[PDB]
Amino acid sequence: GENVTLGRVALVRVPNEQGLDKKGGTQWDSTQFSGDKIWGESNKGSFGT
Amino acid sequence: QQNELTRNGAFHLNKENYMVTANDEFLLGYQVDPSSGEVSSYEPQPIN
Repeated sequence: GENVTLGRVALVRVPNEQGLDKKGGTQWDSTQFSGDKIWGESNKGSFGT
Repeated sequence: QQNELTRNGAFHLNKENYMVTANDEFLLGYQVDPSSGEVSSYEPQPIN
């Protein structure tokens, strides 16, 4: 009966999503036109849930 | 001053949050205040 939080999922938003470069397997990476990866939680500020 | 006229509206954002075209060419627009009404300054400048 020990209910403990193990972490929380990280959510990444880039200013220019169109500029993300396409890797394989429905994945992307940050590039110089995509901006820098903005690390944030979910449901905070401009991030979704 | 160095601006060119176009018609297509395929715009997007860049890393600096400037509305640009596909070629990373910056759009121009009028400066209006958050409380202003009509155009305040008629000299164009990039939209932020």
